Amino acid sequence: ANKYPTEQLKLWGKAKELREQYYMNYARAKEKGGIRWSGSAWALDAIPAGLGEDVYSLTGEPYAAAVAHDRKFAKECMDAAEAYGFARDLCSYMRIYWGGMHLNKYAFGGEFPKPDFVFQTQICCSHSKWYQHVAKEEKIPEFYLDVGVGPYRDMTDARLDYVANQLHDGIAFVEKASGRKFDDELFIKAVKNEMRSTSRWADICALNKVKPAPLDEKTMYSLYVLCTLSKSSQWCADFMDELYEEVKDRVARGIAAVPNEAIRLMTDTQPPWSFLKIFRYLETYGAVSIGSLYTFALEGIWEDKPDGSWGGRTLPWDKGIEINDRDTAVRLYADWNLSKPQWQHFYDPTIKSDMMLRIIKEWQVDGVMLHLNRGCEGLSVGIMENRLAIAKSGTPVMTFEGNMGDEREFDEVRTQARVDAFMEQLGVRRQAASAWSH
Amino acid sequence: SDGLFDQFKTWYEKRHDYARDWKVRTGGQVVATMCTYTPEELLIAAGMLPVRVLGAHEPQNVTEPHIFGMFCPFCRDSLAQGLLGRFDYAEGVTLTQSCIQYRQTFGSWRLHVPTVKWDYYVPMPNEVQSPHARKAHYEEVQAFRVFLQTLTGKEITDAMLSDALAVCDENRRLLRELYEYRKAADPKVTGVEALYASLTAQFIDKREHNEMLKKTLAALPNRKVERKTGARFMTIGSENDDIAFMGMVESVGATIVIDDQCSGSRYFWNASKPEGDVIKAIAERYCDRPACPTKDYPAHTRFDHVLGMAKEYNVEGAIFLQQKFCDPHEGDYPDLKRHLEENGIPTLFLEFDITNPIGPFRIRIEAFLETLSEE
Ligand SMILES: CC(C)(COP(=O)(O)OP(=O)(O)OC[C@H]1O[C@@H](n2cnc3c(N)ncnc32)[C@H](O)[C@@H]1OP(=O)(O)O)[C@@H](O)C(=O)NCCC(=O)NCCSC(=O)c1ccccc1
Ligand code: SF4
Repeated sequence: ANKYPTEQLKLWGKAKELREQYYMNYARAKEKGGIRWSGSAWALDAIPAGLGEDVYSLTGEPYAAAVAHDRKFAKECMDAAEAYGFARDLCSYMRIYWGGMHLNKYAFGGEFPKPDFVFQTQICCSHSKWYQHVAKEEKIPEFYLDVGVGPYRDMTDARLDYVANQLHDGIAFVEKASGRKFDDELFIKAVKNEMRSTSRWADICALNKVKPAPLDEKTMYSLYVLCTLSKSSQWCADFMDELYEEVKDRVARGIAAVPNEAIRLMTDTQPPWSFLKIFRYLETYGAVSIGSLYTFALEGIWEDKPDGSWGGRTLPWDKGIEINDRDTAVRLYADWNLSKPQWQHFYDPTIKSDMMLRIIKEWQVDGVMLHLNRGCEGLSVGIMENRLAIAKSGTPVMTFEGNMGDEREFDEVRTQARVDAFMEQLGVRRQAASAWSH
Repeated sequence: SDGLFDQFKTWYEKRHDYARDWKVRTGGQVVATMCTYTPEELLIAAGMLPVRVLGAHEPQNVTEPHIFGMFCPFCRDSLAQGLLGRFDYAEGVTLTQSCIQYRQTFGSWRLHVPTVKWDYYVPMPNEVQSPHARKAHYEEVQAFRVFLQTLTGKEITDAMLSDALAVCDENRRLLRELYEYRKAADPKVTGVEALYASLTAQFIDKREHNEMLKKTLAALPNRKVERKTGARFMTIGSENDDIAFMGMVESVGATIVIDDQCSGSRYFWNASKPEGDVIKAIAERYCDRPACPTKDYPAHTRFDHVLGMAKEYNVEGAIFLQQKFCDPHEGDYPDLKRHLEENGIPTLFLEFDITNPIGPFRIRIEAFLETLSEE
């Protein structure tokens, strides 16, 4: 509604095509003798990348979210996992993934492809259980990186030793499981590309601080997802650079994702698919979601910049730090991943509370809508302490209950009524503030 | 009847009175501990009384602003005890890393219990199966020792650490000796009595508790058994600290002869190995302990530990007691059930809130008993 110019993202189609190609490459991995492996989006995927350019992952949570988009298939998958005997209140992505494996159906067509091995990161308790069941049903080798060494800000040499030494076990593991010789050059390239892509995703997010926001979070769900597919690939790092050029051009031209932008919102954890239509309704109020700690830092890697603001973490070779050998690459790679903002609340919720208050400030947020996500213990721990900290700060904040993967636990009607009440609340607050300051 | 375990029952019922009086008697600090991986030897060596936070199993409405209701009854019940002031005599609070839900109890407690003077989170490795976990946990335990020495201003010497480990290992060995009596055809120790002993070990001065275990074991050889054993049950779960519920189980015509739970075997099972570096002895004792589900990967070593216990204690039926929403145990449950049932041990599944009416559970246990009596 005529306040700002708008324009559809031109790289939209390429983001969609890269994602489709990732899933098709996993399914077709064996046509030319490639390697397939599975694990979390938080797996340290440069380690399997040392085994070649034809090493294809299937990351478990983005795949499960793709099934969740197909409500009917997701229900069938969860029904199969429940039949096996798992509790329905376990992680909804894990239950979807298990059920699709038992049904032997891939969301993109064909049988569920067998992985050659599991390579996993363990920080949520369900991270082990998810792939213990998978490795047993598929009869494949399995490796787990324990990254539970506490907050990055408290890191010690010994803590970093524990993760780095495990990664060296991981190298030996993937060699054994694949039959291939690990190549230091491919590995170092994959580390550098992961550093590029995760830092560049953060840089892109940081462009959203301006008014009008060049991106809306619904659009960003198709863009942040690439790093959850293969953050260590060349294609992902190169696309993030391309994408950054386009978003920079949007900022230069005063382009808004939402042309009647008047209200800036921040969300938190991954929403159910049914919420996306609420974002569209919110636009009739001129409300845009600028992002969340989840969209910004599930894979984005950040640092404090010279002006105190939050931006993409500096690449080590831009800081004079060389990466010329395996041991140096392993330690730097462990350190890079340990700084992930979305791992800190597993130890101390106040770290996430401070992170949310900083996003509210730097991205000029007017109101916060928190998903109390019954579908994900790992990203929901501490959520009520986060709400309290935002409540005390004086920023408007509301909650709604849901489940990102199981819409049996999401009430569309009640949630839309709560979000509409919030828009009314934001209007009332604006009238009162204007009346006080005249 | 003979009242042999009455001191443990008093300690459990009057745990807070005990703590306050301990402070009067010793001048020492009390530390609220969370999860059975807390390295208690360090707290004892620092002159402190570790007391494990447990729930009250009563209705409570103080935790809703702090912990979302999708999380387990235990982490919420435990936090309520802090918020309600029932651990106001505790200067410290400490958690050793395990289940992520439990970490919320710790985080809300240190932020909102106004009598907390210090806190410490120990990031014990979860992957105890890794060849690097025992070195990493050595350094965590040494770092906690340095924290405690700095906090109290008193050097915590290797001798003080060895004397504390000796008290803890003696407690572990005495609890194992007490458990040995449950293997008999007519156990001189019931499941409830064993639980009073093993639970109070977690919030009574270990020197005093060891003395009571020694008295108890001195009596057992000549203790008359009046009750009929009935079916030989095992209980399986995470904490399993509702002793009243266990008493209902044993009143239906059964005895709980062994358990896999942190109120019991999983807390004390192994004593440390003889070892000259006391920090290594302590850190490795915990890495070597039967694992929490959270710490049990890539291998499910828990499955062999649980079946081995079941066979060694001649178990006839195994009862899974599950906290609502408990992800680590929910993740193991389907295949651990199968493992037991494939090895000849029928199982029963019961699920718990903070409180539950006991009648529906009794009916289910009576029906289970019937299944055992056929085939
Ligand atoms: C492909 C989906 C699944 C669907 O998305 P959609 O885009 O909504 O649906 P469509 O594909 O049908 O596209 C049609 C839409 O395109 C719009 N449009 C048209 N032109 C343009 C344009 N030029 N520019 C921009 N947009 C344009 C057009 O408006 C239309 O939408 P509308 O009807 O108007 O509203 C995508 O959202 C996605 O990948 N999400 C990520 C999910 C995932 O896998 N997540 C990772 C989970 S990892 C995790 O949780 C985790 C990891 C570790 C630890 C713990 C947790
Ligand atoms: S509960 Fe959340 S963090 Fe844990 S496995 Fe599931 S999606 Fe990941």
